[PDB]
Amino acid sequence: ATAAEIAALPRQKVELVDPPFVHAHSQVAEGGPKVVEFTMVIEEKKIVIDDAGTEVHAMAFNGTVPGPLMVVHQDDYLELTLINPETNTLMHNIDFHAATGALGGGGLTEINPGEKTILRFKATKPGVFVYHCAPPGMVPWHVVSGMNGAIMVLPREGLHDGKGKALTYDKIYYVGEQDFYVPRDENGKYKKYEAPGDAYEDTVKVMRTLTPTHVVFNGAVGALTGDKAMTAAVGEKVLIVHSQANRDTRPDLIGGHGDYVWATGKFNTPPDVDQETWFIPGGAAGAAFYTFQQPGIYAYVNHNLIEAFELGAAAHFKVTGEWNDDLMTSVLAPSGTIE
Amino acid sequence: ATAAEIAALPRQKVELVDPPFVHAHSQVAEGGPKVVEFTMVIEEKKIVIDDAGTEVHAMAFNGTVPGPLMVVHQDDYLELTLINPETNTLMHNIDFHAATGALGGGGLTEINPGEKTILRFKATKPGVFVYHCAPPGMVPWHVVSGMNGAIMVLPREGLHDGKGKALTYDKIYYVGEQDFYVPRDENGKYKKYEAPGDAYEDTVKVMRTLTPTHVVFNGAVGALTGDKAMTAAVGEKVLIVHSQANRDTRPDLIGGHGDYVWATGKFNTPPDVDQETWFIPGGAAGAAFYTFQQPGIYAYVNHNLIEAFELGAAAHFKVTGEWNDDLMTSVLAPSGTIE
Amino acid sequence: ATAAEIAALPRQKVELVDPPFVHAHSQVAEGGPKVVEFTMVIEEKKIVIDDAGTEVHAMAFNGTVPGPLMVVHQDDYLELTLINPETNTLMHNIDFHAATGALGGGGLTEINPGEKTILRFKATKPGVFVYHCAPPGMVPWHVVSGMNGAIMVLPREGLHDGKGKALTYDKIYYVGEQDFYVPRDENGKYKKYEAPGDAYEDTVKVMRTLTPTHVVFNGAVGALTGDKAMTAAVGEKVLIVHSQANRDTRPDLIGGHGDYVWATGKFNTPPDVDQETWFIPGGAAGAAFYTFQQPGIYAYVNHNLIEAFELGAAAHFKVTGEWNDDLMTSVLAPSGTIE
Ligand SMILES: [Cu+2]
Ligand SMILES: [Cu+2]
Ligand SMILES: [Cu+2]
Ligand SMILES: [Cu+2]
Ligand SMILES: [Cu+2]
Ligand SMILES: [Cu+2]
Repeated sequence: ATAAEIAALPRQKVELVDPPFVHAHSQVAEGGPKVVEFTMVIEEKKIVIDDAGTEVHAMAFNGTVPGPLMVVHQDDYLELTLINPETNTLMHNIDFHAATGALGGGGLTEINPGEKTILRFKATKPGVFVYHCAPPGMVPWHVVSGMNGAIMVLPREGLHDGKGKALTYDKIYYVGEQDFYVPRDENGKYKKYEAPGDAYEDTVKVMRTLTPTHVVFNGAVGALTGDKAMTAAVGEKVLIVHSQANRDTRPDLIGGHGDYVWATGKFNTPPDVDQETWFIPGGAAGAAFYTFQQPGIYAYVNHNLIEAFELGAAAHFKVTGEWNDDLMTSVLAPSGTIE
Repeated sequence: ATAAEIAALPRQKVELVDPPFVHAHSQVAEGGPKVVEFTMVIEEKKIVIDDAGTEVHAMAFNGTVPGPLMVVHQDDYLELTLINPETNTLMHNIDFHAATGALGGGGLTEINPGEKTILRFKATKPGVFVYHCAPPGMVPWHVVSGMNGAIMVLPREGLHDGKGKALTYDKIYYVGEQDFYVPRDENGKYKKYEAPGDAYEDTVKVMRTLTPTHVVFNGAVGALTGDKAMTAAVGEKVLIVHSQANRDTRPDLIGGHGDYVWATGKFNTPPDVDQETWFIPGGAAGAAFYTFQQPGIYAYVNHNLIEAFELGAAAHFKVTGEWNDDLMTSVLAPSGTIE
Repeated sequence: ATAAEIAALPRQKVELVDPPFVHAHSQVAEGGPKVVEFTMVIEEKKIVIDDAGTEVHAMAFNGTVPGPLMVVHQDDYLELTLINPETNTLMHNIDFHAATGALGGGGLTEINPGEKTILRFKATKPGVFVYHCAPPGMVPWHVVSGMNGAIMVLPREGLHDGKGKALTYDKIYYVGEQDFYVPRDENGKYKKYEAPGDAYEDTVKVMRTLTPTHVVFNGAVGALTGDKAMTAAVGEKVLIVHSQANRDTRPDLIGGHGDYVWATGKFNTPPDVDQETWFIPGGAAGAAFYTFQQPGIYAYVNHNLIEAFELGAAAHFKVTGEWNDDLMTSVLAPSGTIE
């Protein structure tokens, strides 16, 4: 398309919402291609990632970890206004794996504190894609400090299964998984720092052991458990978007399954079906579609159970509805053996 | 199905056998849905996992690591009687990834020493699935202490390749891969403990380094080598079921291939073909089908060669038959260069 | 085929070239099956793997790490002459994952210094396959010392996408990824040794931590960056072969995508499409096909960004051509926020 053609396309401004929720959108595209505008501010701030008061200097898109999920349709243009406040201390940029050229946009979006930039790219490929900050020479540090998220480029005709059958979800949640590498003092206690830069050296040596100290969903251990559990009802169709910008993960819905899973996250690649545990390599986003059949609590985890229950990668789903005894029943409840 | 309908279905009681063997079953289902009864006892006992006398307090279904493979057909009901002897010291339960609801059954099967429970669930999805103990608050510990296995839910019409061609195996073996995390004293020597609970704290800190001390097949280094090698003959079709309840693995049959591989372990997802090394994420089971064409010894390994040959993840297949020189021949046997 | 039939087949001798380049070949097979002869010498030599002067005693096929890529077509016979010079100190052999029988050929090719052997095998399965040295009792050590490479068995009719469409590449590059485990003294400085064998013990204990000290492409940090960047032009179709004989990797072309990816590396398994990051398990080779649409520098990395930018797994592609503003444009270049 020529510049004049792109300029005459209708524009839509979107208000981003905090994860795990997603901004309003239509699954089946309404009309022709559009220019969809998003605005994100970068916040460098301290966040507590566990119940022991462990602090980390996060670098967050819109103040959250992960950054929000942006949704567009194939062949729409995504136009991002990215702002780095004058109160921040580092240069940041953004690389959209959904984009083509200039290191995903990272080469055209380097902004220092007090600057802003506007980048536009055509969403030519459908699927879920990771986006993350990637400043030359400090790439892994910004990513493992939480500066990453994901976008979803829906096919214009909505989601479909392997054989053309339409798949419409009632709800969608975005689970961003993050590996943190927090330094510990000579006593095995987590260290705290005044400013982001002061933690760099120590963090890098923890990073080189390739063993995270924490692995969490939505920025903190237990962030999506208890009162913050994700919800659904029996009969509802849910799409769960999962991203990991740096490290492998293996999602599994305990008590349920992955009816249709685009483990690689690309909609033109047929989904795998009836999955128990799927695999998302570091540097990618994946999506699973499931229709709940039983009520109760479900645990959604990284199925390396140590990472899930010892490091923090575990979330809850609270589902309402009626129990189905055909699918599962307790014939004899736990009781003492009668001698 | 109503309760009265399930009650009128024919019942079949199955006697489980120790891995790597599998109980007798038919590939193509005989008739309509059935209620298939299995019984498993939980044994807490010390096992030696290597040739250095290294001991571990295993928590084993039917006394083996892995627990046995249970086989049913799609839409059959699996009814398990689970028993926790009064001589055990911990509460245990079971989560079937093949099941729908109540955390895979874990929420309905918590039994203390001296108790039993009976759980029934409909096997709605075909494929190989992991099952494991998962007590609230102590999930990874029971899993890495060996309390896991797998089940196979065969399609009613038997196995088929991507394009409807029937696949009938002559033999089937179940390889359970286990990651152990054994504590070491100040001298680098493995520690021993009186009771399961006494090893908990030390084991947990080894678990957090995410680096196992041992990675074995059938519960011990060399468990499936030498005289215990799995067997086959040239021309025979073999199905190899592989499970890993907590950690990723990458199976590879050295000297052979994976003609058809359901790496994700789900039969409704077409198999990948002609595989050299496949990948099974932690929290899943996979299956590979191969027709032997050459006699001799084959090594079946986790292809991270350090885990295979240094940590213990290596097994043997001894195959009888005649050598095929068309496929491979030594034109010039190793000999001194003639100067 | 009988011996007389194989003996009457035409023969072709191939001169191997150093990675990342590949020897001349035709994508679509010219005529019938052939016997393709390759010759490789084994070199035990010291190589420097980073800019800090870190040395390693490599064991290299044809003196390079990885060894060269050999190309044949399905049903051709590959006949390898393998030579172990009298000046080497260890016995070596070779296991072709592309081969059937005798541990991939390893059981028929054990040669001591001063010996040679000739092995022939029929390339029955199409795809990219790893090959590596595997001497009994010292398998992982030879592999992580660099003795591995890959071969490509092209379908006789050339590459095709999932639905029969022909895929013809203009260029092909072979990226061999290697994990090294270099011992460090009491001061955290890399140790040096006189002979291969003298480093064995120390290396093995680093290997058991399963954490490499370096992860590189083409044998050294930065080996494929700067002036040694791989090249292409906008509009050109490139096939990138990637292998990892021992450890998992997750390739990603920063700024681009994987239009068609045989992540498992087997051509009879349909490719995944529009990939951002794909996964190649240790013990396998994979291939990605991409058509460049934008000029500039691209980074090709293992997308665990710590392994890429801290450990060495990063390469460059320099692409010439004209920028396409439809795909991506800087609407507002980084500039100060106007207050
Ligand atoms: Cu940043
Ligand atoms: Cu589980
Ligand atoms: Cu238990
Ligand atoms: Cu191998
Ligand atoms: Cu060697
Ligand atoms: Cu990236």
